[PDB]
Amino acid sequence: FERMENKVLDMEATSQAAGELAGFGIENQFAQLEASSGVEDELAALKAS
Amino acid sequence: RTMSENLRRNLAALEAKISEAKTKKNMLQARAKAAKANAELQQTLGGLGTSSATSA
Amino acid sequence: GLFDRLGRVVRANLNDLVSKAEDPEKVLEQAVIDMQEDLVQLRQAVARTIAEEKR
Repeated sequence: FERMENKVLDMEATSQAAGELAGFGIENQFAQLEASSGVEDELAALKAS
Repeated sequence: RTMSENLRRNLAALEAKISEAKTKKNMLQARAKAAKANAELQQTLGGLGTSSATSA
Repeated sequence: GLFDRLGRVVRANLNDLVSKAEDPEKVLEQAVIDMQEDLVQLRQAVARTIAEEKR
């Protein structure tokens, strides 16, 4: 029975990939990266004052 | 920590899309009412035709 | 006849309904509490073994 519940673990693993069939992936989170690196750049430029 | 931070990406996306949709609501509504007035300005350029209709 | 092999798959339908309940721990607890009662005798048996060893 526990092993069947591990197949629910495989279902959640499927579900985290599933956004890609909906056209969501790393290309979305990549924006927050390009942004957050820019946030560190401007906070560094501020503290350089 | 790894999957939790991906939930922070997801939550950061929820608030971003929702908040941007709220500023779109303001911009679009304002632009729509404004456009009704600007359309009435085009119509007012057409008002010169409505006076022409008895200026003859 | 095929109906007997069908009997396994209709009991598997029941197994799907109970798997969908997803509260696995309860049997994990059952397993470990049963062994604890044995374990106190089991350590006793080890002790008896040592006791012959000591005597």
